[PDB]
Formats: sequence, C-alpha cells, structure tokens
Amino acid sequence: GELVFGVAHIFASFNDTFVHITDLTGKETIVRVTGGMKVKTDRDESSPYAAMLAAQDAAAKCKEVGITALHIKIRATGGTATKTPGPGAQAALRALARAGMRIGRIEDVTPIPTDSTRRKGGRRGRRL
Amino acid sequence: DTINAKLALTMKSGKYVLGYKSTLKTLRSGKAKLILIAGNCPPLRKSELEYYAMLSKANVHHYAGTNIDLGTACGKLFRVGVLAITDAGDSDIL
Amino acid sequence: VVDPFSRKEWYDIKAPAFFEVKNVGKTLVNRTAGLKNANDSLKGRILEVSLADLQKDEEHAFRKVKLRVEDIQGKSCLTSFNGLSITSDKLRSLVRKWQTTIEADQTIKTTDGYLCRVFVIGFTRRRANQVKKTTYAQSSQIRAIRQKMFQVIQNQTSSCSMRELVQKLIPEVIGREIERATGSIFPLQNVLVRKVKILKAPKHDAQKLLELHGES
Amino acid sequence: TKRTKKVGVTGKYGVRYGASLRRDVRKIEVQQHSRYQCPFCGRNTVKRTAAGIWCCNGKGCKKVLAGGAWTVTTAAATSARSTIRRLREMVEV
RNA sequence: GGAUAGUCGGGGGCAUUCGUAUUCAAUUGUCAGAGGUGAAAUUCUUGGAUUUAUUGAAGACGAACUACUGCGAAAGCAUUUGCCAAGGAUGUUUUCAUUAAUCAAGAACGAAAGUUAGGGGAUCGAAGACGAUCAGAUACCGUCGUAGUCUUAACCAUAAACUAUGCCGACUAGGGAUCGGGCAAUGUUUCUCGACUUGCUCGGCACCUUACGAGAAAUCAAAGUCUUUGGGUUCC
RNA sequence: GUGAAGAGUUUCUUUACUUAAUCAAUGAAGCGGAAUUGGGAUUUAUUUCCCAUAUUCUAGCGUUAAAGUUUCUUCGCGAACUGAUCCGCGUUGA
RNA sequence: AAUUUUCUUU
Ligand SMILES: [Zn+2]
Repeated sequence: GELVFGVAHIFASFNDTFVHITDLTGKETIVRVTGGMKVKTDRDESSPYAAMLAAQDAAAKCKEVGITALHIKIRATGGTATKTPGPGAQAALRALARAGMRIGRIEDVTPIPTDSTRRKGGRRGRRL
Repeated sequence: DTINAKLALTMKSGKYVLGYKSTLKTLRSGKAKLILIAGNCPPLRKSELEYYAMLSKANVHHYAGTNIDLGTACGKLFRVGVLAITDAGDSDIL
Repeated sequence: VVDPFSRKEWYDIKAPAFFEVKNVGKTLVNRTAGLKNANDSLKGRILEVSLADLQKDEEHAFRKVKLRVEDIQGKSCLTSFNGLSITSDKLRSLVRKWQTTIEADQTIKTTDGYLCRVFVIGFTRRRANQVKKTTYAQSSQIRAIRQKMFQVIQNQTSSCSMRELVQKLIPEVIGREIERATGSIFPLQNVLVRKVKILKAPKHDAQKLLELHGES
Repeated sequence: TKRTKKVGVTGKYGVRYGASLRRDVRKIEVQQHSRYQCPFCGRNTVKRTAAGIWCCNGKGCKKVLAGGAWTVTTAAATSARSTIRRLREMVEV
C-alpha cells in the first residue's frame, strides 16, 4: 500500500478546459493548469491538443511531488447551460493515462439544476 | 368523528346551558358533565371555571375558536362564552 | 520566493470505526507556525470517498459517503460520518422512461443530538409477464407508497443511533423493508436511500472519539 | 342617497390639496376611523386614540393595545411575530 | 335534477415540507490569465482573477420521471403532507317527475403584456450604455443594465384566447393502443389484497386503413346522413 | 508605563497587560476564586481532561423574619450563630 | 462571419 491518492477535477467547457489537481481533501491544492497557459492563440483553449498539453504538464508537476494515483472527476459547465463536457475532457483523461499516473473512480459531477432560473437568450434565443 | 356535529345533535336532543352565570349554577348544582370554554375567554374566568369543574368532577374542553365561533357552532346569533352540557342525550360528548 | 512545497506536510486520514478500512488516504496541510494552527485550519475539511473503498467490496460502488475531519491524534487525523449519496451515473441509469418514480424524505433523530434528513427513491417494476409498456401507478397508490416508506423509516429508525444507522444502511435494510411493506401495493423496485444529510452535530464528541478509537 | 361618487370621507377637504393626496388620505382615514375587534373580548369596539394606541370599552377588557398608526396590526409586525414564533419554537425544541 | 358506494383527477384555495441550480458574502490553497466569440473585442486579474474547499443569505423554479397521457367552462393546472368546499365517469330493482336545449338584455372567470399603492427584487431582461461585423448597423453577436419578471389590495378584458372547426340530440366501417369505472376467470404471481394476463361494457384523449358519403381540393367518422336541398337553437 | 514574536553593540512592525489616561451606568446592589452537589469518561475509574442555576402568572400580595442546635436560667417578640457557605488588591462594563 | 440593387416593352 505505497500509493498516494489525489483528486483531479476536470472542467470541460466549450471555451476553455481546466485541469485542476488537489489532494484527497478539497483545500490545499497542488496543481492547476488550463489551456490558456498552453496555447496563446485565444482560440484553441478548448482544443483537445491544448487540453492534453495542460493534462501532461499537470502530470509532470504531480510526479514532482510524488503522487501516484488520482481519483478523477470530470464536470461540464453545468447549471443552466449546455451541461455537456467539451472535447478536452477525453483528451485530458487520455493524457493522464498515458503519462503513467494511475486513474481511479471516474465520475461526472456537473452541477445539474432542479428547474433553476431563466436562461439568457430572450425567448427567441441567440439568433446568430 | 368531529365535535361540531356532536354538538349539533346534542342541540337537537340534549340539555345545554348557555353563558357563564348559568354554567356556574349548573356546576354548583352538580348536574354537570362537560363544560366547553372558548379560546377568547378571560384567563381569570377560565381558571375559575376549571377550579369549579375540578371540584365537581366535570370534564373541561378549551376548544379552539373565539366566542363568536362557539356561538356559531351552538347555532345562536350571539356570542357564547361558556357551554355546559348537562345531558349528552344520544351522543358521546362526555 | 521559494518552493511552496517546503511548507507542507502529509498526514493520514482515519475513517470512523463503522467501516471495514482504517487508512483512507493522505491530506495536505501548510506548515504549522505562530498565529496559525494546522489543527485550527484542518477541522474545516470535507472528504468524499466510495463505500466500495470503505468496505473492500464492489457491492457498494455506486454509494459514496462523505467524512468530516474533526480530531488529530499523533499526526493521523480522525474523521466522522457526514452523509451518504449515490453517483450521478447510477442515478441517471436508475431513472428510466415508461415507469413511475416515487421519492420521499424524512428527518430522524438519534439517542444523542443528531438530526439526519434521509431521502429514498423507488421505481416501478414489471412482472416478467406484462405485455403493456406503461407500468404506471395512480397518485393515490403513490401516496400510499409514500406512507409505507414513512412508516418503515420511522419503525426502523426509532432508536438506532449513528452506529446502527451506518450498520443498517450498508446492507440496504430500509429499501428491503419498503419493498416488503409495498407488497399490497405496486411491487416497486430499486428502492434505496439516495442521500442522507446532516443538520445538527454533537459537542465534537471529544471523549466519545477516544471511546470508539484506540483499537489497532 | 350616495352623496359622494368617490371622495367619501375626504368630502370635508373640498377641492384643495390634490386628488391623489386626497385619495391617499381617504384610504388612511378609512383605516383610522374603523372599529376593530378586541382579540380578548370578541367585540367590535376597538378604536384608535393618538396614533398607535387602541382601546375598547365595556364593563370588561379595558385593555389598551399598542398598534400601528391607523391599523391595530400591521403586516410587518405580523410577519415579525410569525418569525419570532418560529425562532422560539426552534430554540425550545 | 338529486341522493348513495367504491374510486379518479399535474381541478380550486389555505397552511406546511423538501430539492438542486443562479447570484452574492466571509474564510483557506498554488499561480496568470479568466469570460466570451466564427474570429474577436469590452471588462477584470501576482492587491490573488478563474478554479477548488467550508458556511450562510436572497429570490425564482419544481429538471430527469413527463408520454400522440390526466384535470378544468376556458384562460390554465407538475415538490411532500394536512384541512375545506366542490367535480366528471362508473355501479345502482334508490329518489323527483318533464323539472328540458339554445339564447337578446344583464353578469362570473379571463394567459401574457400594461396601471395605482405596499413588500421583495436571485436570474433574465423592454429603454440605455459601451465593444466587435458592415459602406452606412440605428438590429441580429458579448458584458452591464432601469421598468418589468415575484406577491398583496384595487384596475382592464385582449392573443394565431386554434381543433383557424358554436351548443344539444339520432344514425352510419374495420382494427389496434391509452386513461377512469364496473363485470367475469375452479387465470399467473407476492410475505385476500395488490400487481400482471384475457374477454365484455360505459365515458374521454387520440391513432391506422378505407371511402357507402362529402368537398374546389388540401382533406374530413365529421367538414358524412344536402338539387334526393327541412331535428332544434344562438353568433357571424 | 510593562512584556512577546518577525529584522537588516543597537529599535522598525504587530501583539499582549492595566495602574496612566478616556468613555458609559448606578442607591458605585451581588465581580472573581474555593468545598460538597447529579449527570459526565479518563476506565478491573481519581472531579484527571468537562459546568452546571430557584420566579412564565391569570392586570392579586410579597417590607418591620419565621424555623432551628444553645446560652443566661426559659421575667422575654432576651444577647449571639444560622437561616443569608467561605475568602479577596478591583463598584461594574467598554 | 459576409453577401444591397436590378426602370418602364417588343
Ligand atoms: Zn375587548
């Protein structure tokens, strides 16, 4: 039993992906890297390549401390929004798996509403 | 069963006493089984009536509703403060 | 500016004695210095961990319990029961079309100061010979089912305390009793406690933790 | 005879002070000069004296109640009484 | 029409209970971007943004279950429980006995938006402010944002308020689903009842095929029973 | 005035005390600490870690002491203790 | 994203 378990939150939005890694508790986190600091184009923040770059950078910084296994928890925008994880969620999962860090207890913790407040758009909606 | 219907059928077939002075007279004479006290009663009068019923071994029911509600339940157009059921008739008020 | 990891220490987390495991994981707390106590900054932490991990059996994988770290004993923090819930994947899988879902709740009290709002959810089931695909129950039957769940919860939780509450939630006796009591009504299926919430807590049980712990 | 289409009690004010101000005063004075029921006697004999004091006559229950400016009870006070009642029950239990 | 028995209903009102989500507030952890978009851009962030973790408050709404399914005269009605009044269908060798149908005039309710005073104002968001697109964008796009969106006491009184199809009554072709009730099964199942299966019937929501029939046709079990033109009655 | 931490033979910052000094209340009317007292967990338990309150009432009254062991000697509405635990560097609070 | 206009007839 020489394994150390952390908690890796993934926030897979359609605009930018968050790869947050903390300890087994909630506070006193170690690593937080997104696609914004991996690509500077302001367009490919949610790209799978940028998500995997952030995920592997998080893996390297976690291996620096010496933590082996992570309990993964992916989550979309949630609330009164799309509620669908972006393309970077699977890219981050594969990057963590490929980096050699152990993965356990996959779960989706996107915040769902019980018929929450009105969504923006104005009835007719975003007529783009 | 409810008590308003029971009170109504005691009114149809039973013996009732209205007011405070007559209720005290009935309790004093001992021909009393149940007394009904409205929620709007004076506290001193309620304590006196409870003491009278305890002395005479008569049951007390301080039902909800004002004296207006008690009179409406009794079927009268005036306010009723204290009810004294002397004969239940064919009911189970007591 | 220096490395922020030089002011951090690793401590073990000990789940309460109700479970089948002792070591759950490790935490992270900043360096203990003056005017700021690691003990003061540690007691406000919440952990989530799977009941399968706590029981060394995959029979409770969908269930996940939360613990509240309260006491520190020899650089090994001790936690207490804080609630149980069901995974989103399990809940979405359980929820299905062309069936009736009945969910109820009740607040319970233990022998000591403890207010627990426990929920329960149950779904209608087919009889392996039904030809139709509706399988719906009337609202009167739903209300009768809710009354049966209320009676079962009250009877089984009249005097248990938290020890018996944990000892009876793992084998799922509440759902079994609800299904047994619902024999005269729609058979019902997948009856389980979806979430238990904790509203009041005792005076830290500073001595009862010593009473329960101290073994192995 | 109706004797007044809409002004009612504000007919003493004639044509001055404005219609909206007269209407607001009319509502206030209608509330102010109203007989209310004693919550202890059940008689519609409660009348206002000096903006916050309400008294009912009779042989009994000569109590003097502290109420609103022109109503015996205000909505805010009733809400506060319910809130205090709720808090007291939670503290006791 | 009324009564009676078991039911049924997301029908109405009052009181009560619960749920996550949104916003905000306090506190804790590392640091450089975060939002947003086709692309961006406004804005704020080494004074700690965003995220993660704990606690609390506010208001709104009852996701999934949720359906060619239910209720109400319609507008509409979807968290738990209790109370009150009322309602349709069903069962009935119960009661009255024509009490009936449709309506001028006159009245009740009447989504949303709009008005007058009180409370509350989380989210969204008319007006508006900026920032991108365009030749000009005054709009569609992003952020903020007043009235409004909630509620009480008074108002009005209209929507593609639609089934673009008035109400009552009789008849008319084959079948299968669904809701509520009732009847029948020496039917099945689970520690006298429920669930499921089959058949019959009444009252609804609808569906498939067809056209004896209708229409100018699209189509219609009524929009059929109309040159073979007449059951009754309003609106237009 | 008195002390504790951080710092390039010395005092910059914050962070503790009250008697200086300031404010408020009052008839400067009960501030603080000790012994039993029953729950309480240290535990083949020891006040060792914990602090506990008498008046909810209905528009009544509540004062000039009663009761107690025991002292003249029991002429006494006599003198003391207690009833009303003891103690004190602070009238109370900011 | 972005795409406005085609006089009166033969
Ligand atoms: Zn009075």
